[PDB]
Amino acid sequence: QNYGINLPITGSMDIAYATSTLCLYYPTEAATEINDNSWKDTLSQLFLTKGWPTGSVYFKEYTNIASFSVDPQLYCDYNVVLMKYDATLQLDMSELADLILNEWLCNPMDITLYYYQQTDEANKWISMGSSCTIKVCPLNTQTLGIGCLTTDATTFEEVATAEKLVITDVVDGVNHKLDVTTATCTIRNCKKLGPRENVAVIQVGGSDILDITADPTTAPQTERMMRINWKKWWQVFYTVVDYVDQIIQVMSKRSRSLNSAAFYYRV
Amino acid sequence: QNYGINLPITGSMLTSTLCLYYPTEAATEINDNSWKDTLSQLFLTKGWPTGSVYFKEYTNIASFSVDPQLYCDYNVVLMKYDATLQLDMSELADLILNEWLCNPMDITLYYYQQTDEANKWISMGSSCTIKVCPLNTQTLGIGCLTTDATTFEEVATAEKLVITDVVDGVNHKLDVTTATCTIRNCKKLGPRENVAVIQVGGSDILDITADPTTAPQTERMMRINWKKWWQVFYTVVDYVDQIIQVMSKRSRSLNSAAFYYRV
Amino acid sequence: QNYGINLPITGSMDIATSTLCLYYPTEAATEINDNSWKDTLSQLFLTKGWPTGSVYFKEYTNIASFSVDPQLYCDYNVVLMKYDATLQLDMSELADLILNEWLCNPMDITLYYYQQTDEANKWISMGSSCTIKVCPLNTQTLGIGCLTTDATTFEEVATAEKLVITDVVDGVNHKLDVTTATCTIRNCKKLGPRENVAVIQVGGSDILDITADPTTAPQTERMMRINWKKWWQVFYTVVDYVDQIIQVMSKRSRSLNSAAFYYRV
Amino acid sequence: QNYGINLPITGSMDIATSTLCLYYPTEAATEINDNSWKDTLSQLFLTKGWPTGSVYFKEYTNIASFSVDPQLYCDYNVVLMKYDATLQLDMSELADLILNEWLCNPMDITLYYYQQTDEANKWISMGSSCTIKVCPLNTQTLGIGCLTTDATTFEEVATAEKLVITDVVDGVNHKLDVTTATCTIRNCKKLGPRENVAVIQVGGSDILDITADPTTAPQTERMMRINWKKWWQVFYTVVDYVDQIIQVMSKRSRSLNSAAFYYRV
Amino acid sequence: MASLIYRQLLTNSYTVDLSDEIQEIGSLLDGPYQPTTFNPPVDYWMLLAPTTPGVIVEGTNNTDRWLATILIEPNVQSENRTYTIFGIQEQLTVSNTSQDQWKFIDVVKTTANGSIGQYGPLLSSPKLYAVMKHNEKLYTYEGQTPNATTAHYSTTNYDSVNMTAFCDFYIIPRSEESKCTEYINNGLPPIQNTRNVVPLSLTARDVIHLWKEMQYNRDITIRFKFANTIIKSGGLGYKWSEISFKPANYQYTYTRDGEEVTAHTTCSVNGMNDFSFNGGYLPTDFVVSKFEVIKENSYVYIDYWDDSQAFRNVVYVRSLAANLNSVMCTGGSYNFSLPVGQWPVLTGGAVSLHSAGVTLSTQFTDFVSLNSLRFRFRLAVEEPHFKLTRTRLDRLYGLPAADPNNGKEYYEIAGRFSLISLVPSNDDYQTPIANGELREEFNALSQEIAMSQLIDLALLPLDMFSMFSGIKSTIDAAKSMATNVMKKFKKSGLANSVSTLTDSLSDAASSIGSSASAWTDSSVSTQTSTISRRLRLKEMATQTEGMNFDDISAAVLKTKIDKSTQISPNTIPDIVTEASEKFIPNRAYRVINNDDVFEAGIDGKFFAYKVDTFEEIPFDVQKFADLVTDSPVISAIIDFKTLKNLNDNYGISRQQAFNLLRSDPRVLREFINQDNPIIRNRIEQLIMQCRL
Repeated sequence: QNYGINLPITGSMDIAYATSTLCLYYPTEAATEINDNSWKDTLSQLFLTKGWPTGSVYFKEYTNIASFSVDPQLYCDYNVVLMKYDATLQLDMSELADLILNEWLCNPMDITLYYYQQTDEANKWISMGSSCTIKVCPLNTQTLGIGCLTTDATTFEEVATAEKLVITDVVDGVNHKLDVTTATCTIRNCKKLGPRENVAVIQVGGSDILDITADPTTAPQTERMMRINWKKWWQVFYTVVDYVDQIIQVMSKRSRSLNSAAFYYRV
Repeated sequence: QNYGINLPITGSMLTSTLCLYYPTEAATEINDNSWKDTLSQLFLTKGWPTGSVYFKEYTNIASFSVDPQLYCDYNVVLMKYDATLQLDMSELADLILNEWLCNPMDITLYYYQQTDEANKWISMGSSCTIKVCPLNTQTLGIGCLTTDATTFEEVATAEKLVITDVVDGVNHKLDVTTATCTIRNCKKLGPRENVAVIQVGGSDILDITADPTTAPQTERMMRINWKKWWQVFYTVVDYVDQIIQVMSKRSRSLNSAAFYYRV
Repeated sequence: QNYGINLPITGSMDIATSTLCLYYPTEAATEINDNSWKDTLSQLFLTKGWPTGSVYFKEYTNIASFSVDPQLYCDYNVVLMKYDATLQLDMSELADLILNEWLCNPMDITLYYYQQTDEANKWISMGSSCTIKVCPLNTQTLGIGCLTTDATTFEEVATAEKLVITDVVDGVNHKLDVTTATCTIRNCKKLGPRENVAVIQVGGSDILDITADPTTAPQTERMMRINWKKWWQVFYTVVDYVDQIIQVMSKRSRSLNSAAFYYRV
Repeated sequence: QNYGINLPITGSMDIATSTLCLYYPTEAATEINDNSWKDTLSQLFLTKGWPTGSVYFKEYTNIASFSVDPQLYCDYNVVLMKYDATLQLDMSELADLILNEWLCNPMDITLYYYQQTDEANKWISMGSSCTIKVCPLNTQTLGIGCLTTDATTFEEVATAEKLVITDVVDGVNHKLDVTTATCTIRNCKKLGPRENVAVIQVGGSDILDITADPTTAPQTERMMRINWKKWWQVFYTVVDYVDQIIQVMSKRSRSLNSAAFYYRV
Repeated sequence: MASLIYRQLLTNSYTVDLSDEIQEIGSLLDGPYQPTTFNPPVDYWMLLAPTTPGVIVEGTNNTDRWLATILIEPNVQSENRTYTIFGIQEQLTVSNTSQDQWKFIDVVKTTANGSIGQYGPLLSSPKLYAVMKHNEKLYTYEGQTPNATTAHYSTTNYDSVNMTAFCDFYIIPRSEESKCTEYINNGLPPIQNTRNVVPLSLTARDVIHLWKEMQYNRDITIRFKFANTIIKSGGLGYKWSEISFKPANYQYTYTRDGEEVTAHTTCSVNGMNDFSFNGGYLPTDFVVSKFEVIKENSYVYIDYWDDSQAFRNVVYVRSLAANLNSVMCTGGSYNFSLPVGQWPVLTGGAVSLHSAGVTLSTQFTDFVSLNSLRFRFRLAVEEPHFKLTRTRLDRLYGLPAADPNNGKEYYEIAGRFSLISLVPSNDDYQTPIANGELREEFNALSQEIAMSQLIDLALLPLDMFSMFSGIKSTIDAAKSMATNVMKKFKKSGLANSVSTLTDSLSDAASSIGSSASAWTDSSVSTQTSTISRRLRLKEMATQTEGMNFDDISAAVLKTKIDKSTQISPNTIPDIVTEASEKFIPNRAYRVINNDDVFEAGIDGKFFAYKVDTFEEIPFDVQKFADLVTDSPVISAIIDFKTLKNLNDNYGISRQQAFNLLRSDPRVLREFINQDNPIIRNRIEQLIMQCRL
């Protein structure tokens, strides 16, 4: 029960060896296209037939993808979230996939007075809010302007515009000075620690488009991103129901949530 | 009877047909009728006897889905991407890509349920629109009433081919305009390895399994790009070596039909 | 595992419920003149040893319409055909079409030039209006009693028949001309005996021939004859001897679990 | 797997970037009467030895407002709290809330009753306005001293508060009636101490009951008091002895996201 | 031993027949309802039951014929009577010879305004009418009671026929046809058999409706009433026909220490008596057909519903009890209305009510379905006299169905009821107040059971009581728990095997052994495997020594039943039936003959060895078949492989080996204690095979 210091374990390779909650996030389009109010009890009974305890399957609703990405909710044991593919919302889809599929340990920021820099590809700048407009101006070693007049907040270059969520990266090894109206939006300096297997994302419509890591060298279409076709939302609900066990087999309980990591990083 | 299929076996250490399904759009664009002779003679030069290559025509993907009739042993089918027809595209590819065994259903009178992950409901027809309501042990509809039909839940409307699944294990009462469609209970046995699908434009939309978490890409589901159909025809004919190496020939259908009937 | 590679078998010499469909002509339905007869026959079959609701019944408008691609979806089938003194060849064709496995490959009429290989090869044409006209050819593709460009000198072999079986001499090519908008011709090769069905004839005089072979007239045990004046007597007779009928037949060899690459249709 | 907590660790008796937050009230900044004090504090911290961009400043309007959705950002937290002779209960509740770890469960009072398991379960309600009224029951689901279907005679334990900690005697279920439109109630259990935080108060009389235990008030080294007349004296004396503060606490209990409690389902 | 649970399971199974008989008595009428307009669907019957003279029922077409029904009371000779047919008055001739049974007559108009006739002679004492519409023809009851037929007509617009009645009618599907005649030809069915007991508004959709125990002990103050139905016969009011009891409804309010509780109660009576006061045969005299009075062999039921935290947890009941206090009911005067002379007056009549049972019940008011509590009440006769003056009826006791209201608009009953409800508590908090994968889970759970305790339990036999005494049950379903499992068990594979063995044995009273017997009926391997498969049935013959396979199967079934929680009471029979057959396909048996042992395995194993030094012995099938027919048989838990490995690798003594061949529990458990790896391997291999 020594929680803190990692201790090596020992096992065997020949000896024979070897409840929770389920949430679901769905868009308002399905609600407008179902036309049945008591559907929640129907789904609960079906999941009971599948084996899950009744009265323990929660539901959440959101207006749009961009608005849902505003302060997302990890409060669940198995996130299974559906997303409607749009031919013009690709960047928000990618940033949402990045934000709710990896465990991001962040730090506070205050750009009005201080400098900032980055040291690794795990270092990223994440801003969340209702209206975020990022302005970026790199500086030289002697704190002099490079393509921007430091004394003015206009000659900069905008890396984001009219978005609720944004993920930005700059070249490691140089300092930067940031400008944005923090009244309706906040920003954090975050480091990507490890992959969180507590969430699953299933895509409907379109093709494979997601990219979970900013590295161009890899676009890993791992096995926590699925794709199905659809013309009636009831078909999608039934198909999801029929293979809940497979989704459970794919994922597992949140490792950080277990008492084992009570002193590394709580959940 | 058994030369070695599933029984012990000890080892050690020309006249075959080739069909080709093409949409009417290619013929209309190229605007010629002698191209059949040209392709036959090109095949002869490649090394295949003349008259051994059939050619069949389908008006639309929707129409071609109406009870497909295979006409060869080796088969290559062409389809064009559509903006909002990916469901039909993938479902048709899956249907004509795997073997099926179907028991006819008297949907009007009795009730039904599946038995395992390897069960699906297949419906084809000129105009199909299915509505289903789940049941309970008290024979009362859940979110529905067993008598009226309007208050049911839609699964497919005005669709030529519907491949659907429900919660397997509990009975359900279904309803449909039977006089304009047909519903059959089927089980997916295995891979029908004598048919390949070639995509013409798109981004690998096809999924050949209802499993959401698994969606492989086999050796018979490829993609090319097009600007004039003659390019596609020439590329297909020239690289017939790869295509004929990919598929097998021992999967011949015992009769000319897409799926077997009550066997 | 894998099937199809037939490993030799070795036994010894020291040892001791399914679907059943049935067809009938419309004249039988008119002569029956009843509504609940289906329930009566189903209960009779229940008495004889079959489950209730496991004996379906279908119908065909006429011998002509029954000939349009005769499908079968049963593990045990008996077909009842009413004899007519002028459609002898039609009955022979129907028997020879539904009695043996047929393996077909599609054939065009415009691009290619088809021929035949062996005596186990036939041509089958089915459609609403089937008019088949043929013309033999020589090696140099010249004219032999008919010109390729011409089409009014081709010899008829069958006109307006709902079913058409034809065969030409091996070793020579032949060109075709037939309305694709009303008829379909398929190049088919005969596999062997299809035991899934039997044929029972009412009246008649032993007319059917199950092959084009002249020197052989094989009277199969599956071909059986009776006599009738009221259809109910024939129905009772065929129901009574169900055991003999099923014992004569056997499972459809091409429908067993040995299908894998056994040249199933 | 479990990071290896099973196999014991044995040693020998004879063997031989960071972030720091600083929470301050708004009226302190108003009394400072300066616009660039943050830069001066940054320079002083740099002279102490912290890298630039490591010390961050946050603002909270009032004790009532800050307790709504408490947030801890840095790996270290030294909060400055002002004392009022009438807010002892709220200050103690805030200290308990952001001084110990918690694991909570969501609640929905429109369907379910609630109870207590042992003496390590507490009720926490947060929001802009929380009014919590309770009504216990006998061993047969009957209200004692309160009608179970009347929302008037329920006894009150909370009204016009932003941060409320509630506890009742275990072994008996209860019904809750709260204005859920502006509040949310959760069931939590305390897992132990949080060392990521530290509370320093100005004024006061060393009155902070950090536990619900009536018997004892175990004062620790993470809760201290300093006299004050002008806030710059406090700022200087808290940035001068920062090393002792760092030595007192540790940076090995940092949570993943800024939340005083761990949500569950 | 522990196998006895199997033997009893097929033994008392015959009792299910008795229960099944009761089940067929319990195997349902929909109604009655208010006289309204509707469209009763096809495949449904109309069971009408009027009591008041008038136009009974008519089906409107507006294009096809007019159907009218007229009911005629007895004691009326050949005269003319006026009714209101389709709103137009019409006279009809009536001539009746029967004196105690009413008669129905069908009136048919060939079109909307055709001619009028009277036909369709129906005579019945319960006065019941049956009308059906199915398969392009209309059915109506025709023929004298009790056994009759259905008149058939064929007129257009069948499915659009909407028949407006003026009485109480029941709607029944086709499958209950055997019920319908039994409920038509055999008197008025009891009211408790109905679904919607109260004749209030009609609905075509009525449905009869880890944990923690919750106890509710509250108090009730029931206020209930009675209801009379009075009809006047033909003539000029000189005689009546029926003065009967009918269900009543009462909704009121009261106080329960603060709450204005709304209590909804409905009353019914069953098994009443019918005193007959038969007057003179002259047409003009005071004659009463039936006088319904309540006596000791009759009961009154009350259905009670009210909103409360107790009543919102009644859907699942663990225990239920009643401690009511008896209440007296006394009747009042009921004066008849005789136009000439002095009318008779009923006086007296008093009874008492006591509680002798309680269960769940169904009740509806407008469209709200309820799960009510039905309290059964027994009755007692009392002191006050009950007589009919102006006549010769005197010295009778009971309570007449004329005026039991006695002015008071409610009868008070005060008592306390205690019930225990089961509520789904996934944890020890969030307790609600208002109201497949099991195969995989069972197969996965079967890897962690201990061995010594398993053997200990297999030593102690079970019975019909210990099997279900460790599992929680609902009192409503615990009534039929043994019955259902035995009914499903009598159709098990073992049942077919034992029936076939008995039939073959009996047929034998008309191979591989020495002669013909019912057990001698790789070739050696196949024959031995068949012999072993047939010998498996010997475990029901009580001819074994020591422990047997079925004991282990029963023990593991009990353990996994106790540990598991994902099984419903409706699921136990299937699990038991599947487990009693599929468990342990690899069985082994050995028999002993003159210091020699022969053993055969189902899988195809066969061996022979001596008891002294375990030397391999050549196999002789003939002597095996000769001896296994009638000789002791012992389950081969320790087969030859384990025995030989033990004799080689471990220095056992002769007593241990000899007991092992007999499978003595003591030495086997001693080996278990020693934790010998070979015995552990054998036991674990046996245990792992226990799965569906």
